[PDB]
Amino acid sequence: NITEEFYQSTCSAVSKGYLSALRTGWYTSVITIELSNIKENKCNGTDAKVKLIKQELDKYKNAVTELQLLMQFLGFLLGVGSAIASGVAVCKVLHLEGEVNKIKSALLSTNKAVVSLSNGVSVLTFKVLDLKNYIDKQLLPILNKQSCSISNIETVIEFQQKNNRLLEITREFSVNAGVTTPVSTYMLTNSELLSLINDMPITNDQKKLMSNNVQIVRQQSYSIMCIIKEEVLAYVVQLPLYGVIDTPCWKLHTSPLCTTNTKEGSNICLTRTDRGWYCDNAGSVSFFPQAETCKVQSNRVFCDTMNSLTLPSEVNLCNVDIFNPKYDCKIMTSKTDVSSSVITSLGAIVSCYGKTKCTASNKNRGIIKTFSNGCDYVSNKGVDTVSVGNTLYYVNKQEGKSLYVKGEPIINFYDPLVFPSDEFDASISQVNEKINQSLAFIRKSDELLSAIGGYIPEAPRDGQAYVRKDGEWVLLSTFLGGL
Amino acid sequence: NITEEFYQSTCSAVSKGYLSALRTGWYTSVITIELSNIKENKCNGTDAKVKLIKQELDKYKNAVTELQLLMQFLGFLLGVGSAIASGVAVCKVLHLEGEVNKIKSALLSTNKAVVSLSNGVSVLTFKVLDLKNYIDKQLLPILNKQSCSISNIETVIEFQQKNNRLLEITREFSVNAGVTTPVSTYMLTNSELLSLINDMPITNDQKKLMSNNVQIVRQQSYSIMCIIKEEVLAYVVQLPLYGVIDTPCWKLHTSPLCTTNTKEGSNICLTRTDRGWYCDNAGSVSFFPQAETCKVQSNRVFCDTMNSLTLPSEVNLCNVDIFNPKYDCKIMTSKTDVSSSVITSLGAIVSCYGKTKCTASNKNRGIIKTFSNGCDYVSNKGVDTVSVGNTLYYVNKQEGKSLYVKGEPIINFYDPLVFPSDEFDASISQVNEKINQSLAFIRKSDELLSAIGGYIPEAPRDGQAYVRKDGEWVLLSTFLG
Amino acid sequence: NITEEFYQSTCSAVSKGYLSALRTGWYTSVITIELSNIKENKCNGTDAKVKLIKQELDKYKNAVTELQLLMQFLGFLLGVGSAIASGVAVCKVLHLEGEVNKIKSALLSTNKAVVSLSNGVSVLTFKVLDLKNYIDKQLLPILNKQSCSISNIETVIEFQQKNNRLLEITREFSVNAGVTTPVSTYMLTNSELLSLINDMPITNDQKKLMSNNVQIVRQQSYSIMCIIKEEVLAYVVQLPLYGVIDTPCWKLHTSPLCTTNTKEGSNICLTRTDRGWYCDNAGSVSFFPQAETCKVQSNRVFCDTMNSLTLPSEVNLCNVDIFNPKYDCKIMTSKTDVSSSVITSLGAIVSCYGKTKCTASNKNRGIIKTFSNGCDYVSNKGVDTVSVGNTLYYVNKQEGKSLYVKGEPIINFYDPLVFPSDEFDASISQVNEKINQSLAFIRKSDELLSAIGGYIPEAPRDGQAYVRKDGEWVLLSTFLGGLVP
Amino acid sequence: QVQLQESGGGLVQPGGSLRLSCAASGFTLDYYYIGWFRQAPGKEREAVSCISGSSGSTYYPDSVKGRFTISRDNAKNTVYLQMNSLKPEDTAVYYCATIRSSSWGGCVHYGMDYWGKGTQVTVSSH
Amino acid sequence: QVQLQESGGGLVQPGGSLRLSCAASGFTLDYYYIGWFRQAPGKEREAVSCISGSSGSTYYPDSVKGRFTISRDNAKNTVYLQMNSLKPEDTAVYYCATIRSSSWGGCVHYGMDYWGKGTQVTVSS
Amino acid sequence: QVQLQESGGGLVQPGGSLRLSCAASGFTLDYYYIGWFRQAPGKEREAVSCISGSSGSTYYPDSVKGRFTISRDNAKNTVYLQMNSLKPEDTAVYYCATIRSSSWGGCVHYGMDYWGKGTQVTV
Ligand SMILES: *[C@@H]1O[C@H](CO)[C@@H](O)[C@H](O)[C@H]1NC(C)=O
Ligand SMILES: *[C@@H]1O[C@H](CO)[C@@H](O)[C@H](O)[C@H]1NC(C)=O
Ligand SMILES: *[C@@H]1O[C@H](CO)[C@@H](O)[C@H](O)[C@H]1NC(C)=O
Repeated sequence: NITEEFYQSTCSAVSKGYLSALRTGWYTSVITIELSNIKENKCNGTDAKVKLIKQELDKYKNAVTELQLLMQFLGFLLGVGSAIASGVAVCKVLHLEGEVNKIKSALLSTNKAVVSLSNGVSVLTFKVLDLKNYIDKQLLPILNKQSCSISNIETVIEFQQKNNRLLEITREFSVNAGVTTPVSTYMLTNSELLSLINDMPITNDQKKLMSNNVQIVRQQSYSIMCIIKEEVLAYVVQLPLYGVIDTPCWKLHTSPLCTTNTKEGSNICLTRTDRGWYCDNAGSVSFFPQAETCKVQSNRVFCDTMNSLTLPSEVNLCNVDIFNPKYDCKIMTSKTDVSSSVITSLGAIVSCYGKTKCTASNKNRGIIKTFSNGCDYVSNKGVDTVSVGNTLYYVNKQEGKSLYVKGEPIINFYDPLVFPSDEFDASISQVNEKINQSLAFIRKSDELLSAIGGYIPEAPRDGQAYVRKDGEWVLLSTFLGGL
Repeated sequence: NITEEFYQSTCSAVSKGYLSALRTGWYTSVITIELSNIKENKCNGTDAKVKLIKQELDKYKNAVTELQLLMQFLGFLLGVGSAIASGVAVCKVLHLEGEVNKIKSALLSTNKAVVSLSNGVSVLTFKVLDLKNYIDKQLLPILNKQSCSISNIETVIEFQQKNNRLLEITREFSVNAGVTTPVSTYMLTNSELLSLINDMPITNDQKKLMSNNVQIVRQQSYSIMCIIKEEVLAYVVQLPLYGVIDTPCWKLHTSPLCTTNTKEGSNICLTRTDRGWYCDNAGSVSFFPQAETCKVQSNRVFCDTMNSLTLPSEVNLCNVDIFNPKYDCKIMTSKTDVSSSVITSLGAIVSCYGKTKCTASNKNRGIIKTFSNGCDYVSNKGVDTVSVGNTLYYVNKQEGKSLYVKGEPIINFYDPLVFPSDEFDASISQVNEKINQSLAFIRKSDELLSAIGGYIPEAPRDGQAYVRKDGEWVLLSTFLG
Repeated sequence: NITEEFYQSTCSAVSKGYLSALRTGWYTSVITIELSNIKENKCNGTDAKVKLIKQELDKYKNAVTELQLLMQFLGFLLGVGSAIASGVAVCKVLHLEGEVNKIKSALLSTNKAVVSLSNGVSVLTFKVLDLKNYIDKQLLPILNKQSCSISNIETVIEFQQKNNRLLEITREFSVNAGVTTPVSTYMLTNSELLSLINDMPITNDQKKLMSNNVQIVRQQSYSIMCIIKEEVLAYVVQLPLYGVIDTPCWKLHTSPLCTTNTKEGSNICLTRTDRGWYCDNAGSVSFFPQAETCKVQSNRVFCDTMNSLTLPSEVNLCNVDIFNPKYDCKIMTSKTDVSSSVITSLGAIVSCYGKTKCTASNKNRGIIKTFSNGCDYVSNKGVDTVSVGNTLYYVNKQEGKSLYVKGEPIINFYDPLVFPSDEFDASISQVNEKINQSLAFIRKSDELLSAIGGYIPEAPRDGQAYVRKDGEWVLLSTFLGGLVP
Repeated sequence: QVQLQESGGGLVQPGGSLRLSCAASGFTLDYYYIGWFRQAPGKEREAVSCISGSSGSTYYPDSVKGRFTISRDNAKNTVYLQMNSLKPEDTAVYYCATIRSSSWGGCVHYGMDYWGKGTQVTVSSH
Repeated sequence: QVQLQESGGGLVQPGGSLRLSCAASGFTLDYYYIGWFRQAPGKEREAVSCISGSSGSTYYPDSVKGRFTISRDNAKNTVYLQMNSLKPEDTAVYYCATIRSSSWGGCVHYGMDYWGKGTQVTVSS
Repeated sequence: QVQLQESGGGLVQPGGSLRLSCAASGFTLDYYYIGWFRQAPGKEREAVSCISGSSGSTYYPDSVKGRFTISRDNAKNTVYLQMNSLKPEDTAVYYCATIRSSSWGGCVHYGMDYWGKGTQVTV
């Protein structure tokens, strides 16, 4: 039930019918790998199977040592966060004395456990791989003595399989300075993540949302390498919390609106800058100016509140009446009449100017529409591609109804002679403010030059008195008797 | 053949001699992996080899389930596309009833086939891996009976090799939400891609270009996880179509041009904003403002028309005459005279201002030139590094001749008192327009201000007659006695 | 030791106590893999072990063939470099005739060697993998005769392990067009890198810094696939040189400072635009406007001078006196009073405007402060989260003392009637200049309107003389009664 | 403006049932999450039940899941926690708490913005 | 302005030859790709030959390669499809089509911008 | 402005010791790296010793490490290279060079910005 409306008056279009999924918080889980404490591997063995074990054992030791060294348009209006502040904070606590022992003790009889940390935060802990048990019960009995009890080749292979996850986790961290995103399937398998979500302190709706979109969850998660101590390897996995679900969302697309005068460079342009994703949220509207930070899955849209502004709901009025007195709609101005297209949810906006060839075509018919100069729109029904200049655009083929809202392009309401065309970070009122100032100094200064010629100039400065007669200054003596 | 020209007058430089390779369209292919449909794994066996087979077999099953969950400066002037809209459309058609059977039947007797989809689009289809055949002809004998025929260790290794491609493909998609780019060699091996290109409905010129530059082709391609149904794993690979090849390209480099007065608050600056890649294309010029979106291979430049503007060929004029009447060259203005350098194809532009130390050095000789304030240039012949302030730049060592085109820096042609320095998205005509407007407003206002002292004011209102003498009002009473 | 200062007067905050690590140069090393020259794989074999080798041997040949085909806010003020220009130049030299032979002869009896190139450049060389020796001395007996003297699996496994690295290097290069970053552990293991660093021509302090932060070194490195010729695979690894270490660094955080009038369209705003990292460097200050190009490890900050401006040290004055006469502090102006927060090193700046609900909470207590309109700050001491509108921010919990420097917000010093609100790329002096001009035109125009409203119109145009009395023109004759006699 | 008022606390016998009420005033539920928390003597305060103001979706920790149920009455603007088959270990002070869904960060005591003053529940037998 | 006009259709005996012509008016060739397509009765329409206006590079499907050749005469502004050794299966209506190279998306009927009305060719005993 | 002046060169017998001095004028040391280089007859020029102006940290290639030591005297604005247990193969022209730490690119002859004219040592 996705629909779209194009507003001819402002060269913009709104796509609606979307449902929200906003990351509002963070959950920090602690993932642990139980390690084996294996110094020297004393053996003069030169049996191939034992030989393989010594090379693989070295990869295990190397991985541990390596991990040890490690631990010793309007987007510019957005604030600045610290993405892993919560995860790092939990990791800092884990370095405190006794802390690892709590976790290690907790996961003694289960692989999954809730542990309250010393600062009171209750985190879920997960032992996802027990290399300690495997090496001490499989490998350790054979490497016990110099004389080395040779393992079948099939046992050796099994060690490569179990150890491989450790090598890959270490590999990822080594080239990412201990912080990776998205969280790979080495860090956390699907079953592990799914069970994490199930055991999470969240509502059933959230559990349902996260389990059905684990791939998005991975992209919005961080893995933070934290500590290796007392045969415990632990990294914090920071998972997104989605506290806002199923509120209406809409995406605003905008494109330049210019005049179409014959003389090149005599044209003025205007573009709505407030494009991006919008979601109703708690009586206000969450606005994501950089729509590329949001990911759409069917009709569900995943965003991060870290990338939003919180706006009055009156911001929507810019869609119905851009000159409304209640919200000052943001725009940019220019004289740069270049041609382009914006592909929307259910069609395409075309800004065709100058000598550019701009067309829309169908699969079987070929070119079916040639755009005239100006800002226009076509729906994706019966249209497959759009070409503006040398750029071909394939349109989106999703089902849904479009509405073309007619109206005079508002750029026609401006006098090009007082139009501030070089405003980049502007708005409706600011442009008005400047137009009013240029117009004021032209009314008044021209008002003033008129009626200056209406005033009388100075009389002669020769120490003689003058009176006014017939539009000239005449000597006072003239009208006396010499007296 | 690469050459370069520096324009002293506008603090900019053009590198030419490049050949185009523009992605103009998209081709969608369907890549398939034939899967085995294996429920329970019947064996009470506790042999290491069958155990290995059972742990590895579980990895195969897990991958399927995981994949199953999966399918349920002037850049701001650019338009906005839907990069995988065409690929997604083909994937959507594949979900339609009867559709997979069409593909599956088509690839019955060959691994390569053209298949017409229900909407008439003919796509190339590729069965790249048959895991169904492998498990049913290799492992079915050991896994499908109580009494379990329980082989040697070389089979365990062997299963891992065939299964590994599936695991890696699955691995990639899980962390990219079903859409990956560049297309890895797991998605599509080198041989597979080359034969795909060979079987593609394109010209020989295109075939030659794509085959000789597969590493670029991969970066401009998309892999779209699409469907798992009826033992078929299928992903759509969206490949670039290069409809423009071997047209001239040139790269415009620009840097800030400022006045150099001693008083720091007295300088004004201007920078050409139209830097980026330019290619002749169909009587017009394709302009790519974000040059990082283009990849250069020797003298071949790969770009995407999705990242371009289409400009009149008169746009070239900004290079020879920035005040030319046929095209309005784009610029920005400021009073921010900070120092920097732009490394070009064949040399280096240095914008050195204020008290900054700016030099150029040679490998063996050391510092060989100290730059004075202003905008200047050096070719890469005999120059190895440039230092501006605390920033060291290594220059490109490619061969080619440079031409230094002298001319007075145009910022000197402007009167700083009416120069608009808070223009961010501007151009030559707009700046000229405001100066004309600022000049209009001081002429008119001074015309007005001149009319202060010459006109006569009111005389006192004290019921006495006044006459005018020596520029002020005097009592008439004064003169009658 | 980390401290922070918040300046209420300018809605900004400086975090200091950091130490520099700046990449100032590049070192180019040459990493080589010695290859086997194996044409046809002569075998009638249908034995499982030899079969594994042919699929694996094919992976080796394919990789070689594949690699062969391969080689056939104020950031906008920054310059533009060529990141791998030095590496490519060294790679270019390796393509010159005779050049590869120099390297190849050098590395026969040792894995590490210094080689001078024809252009005089002396590079460190590393044989990291010898596949030539392995295939030609081990599997060569089964592969060079039709008649094939078979192979066993423990040898097969060993071969898979050794060959795998070649496949991954090729893989990485295949999807990165021969240039990768960060440099992975397939390209260069941790030990390999460490010994490379130790043998590098740099001082000991630098060796220590790089060794304790090898993970950072990797991210600032490039691997450049260079050449395959005469059974030698060589790629250039371009490593960062850190020529500036242990100089003081500080991070400037800024946020919009606006007036707080009730009417939403009546407010004016100001923001310091010069936010980013600052480091003392060689008597000047290196300024990194895009602080995301720097990576922080505890109190050490790694940056790249390629992403900096070089500024006079007087730039620091904008922190102590933003109206100082010695440096023109950069700002932007607008009327867009939207609410946001900047999470600093040791707290949070909150710009809360209009009707937005803005709060700070503690872990156990819940909401503990509601911010009033304006620009404000809270330290991370006793505060865990901040909420501005619908956006929740977690604060950084690092230890350190904050100082709140009180002062009247300077946005109050501007008269909104002459305030230039559409300045994006502006500064204090530029704004001052325009205000002086607007004030100038109001002095003059009011003087003009005054003097004009002061002037009298023309007197009647009849054969009669007029004098001025009581604000009108009066006949001269009126006042002459009495001159006779 | 914002207030929370728990009621319904009292002495219950083991195996008995009890209903608590939480009256919200000063804000709208739709935009918030409502939680029940408890603190037994000497122990850290722990979550018991969360509900979404909008969807009505609920969260019960493992310890009380099955025994405790949370509900909302839109007409009365009140949130209820029904407790069945009470055990002496359930003796605690029960707190009502809430957080804006915009700021939602889990059903945890450290993830709440407003707190009631509590109501005492005791499961015992003289 | 833009028009395409095919001619040269007729009845041919098997093994015989026929040349079709497509006259372009209203645009220039250099900027375009020119294609020949055919649709036999009841069957979906399929590509036969493409040529680059600029380079003259050509594309022939496997089915006609060797038998069909496409050429262009810049002086006469016309594109030709020469058909040799005609087979009854080649009986179809042959269409001329073109697309700007800027918008090029392959030699496919859905990737063309302008179409002629066609000319019928029949290969019969 | 910037100048370098080496001194202390002369004829030495094998096993003897010699100290060279390099006077800097026109710049300050603190902002720079100071290096000692040598070029023996017919041979390419090679690094010998670097020091940090700021930290005083030093670098010695393997061939002379232990025998050669570099030090700096801030009061005299001069950098010294002490050479112990000299061998005839050390016969070379010894050059003083420097580079700004901002432009630092290793203790390599292609990585220096200013060069003295040298002083000859013969063993
Ligand atoms: C501009 O002036 C007009 C009167 O001509 C007035 O109606 C309008 O409100 C003014 N707008 C602004 C933004 O000052
Ligand atoms: C500026 O004014 C001059 C005359 O003073 C005129 O010749 C020129 O065309 C004008 N240019 C613009 C861009 O207004
Ligand atoms: C503005 O004017 C005042 C006095 O008129 C002067 O002191 C100040 O320096 C001027 N500043 C600028 C930037 O013109």
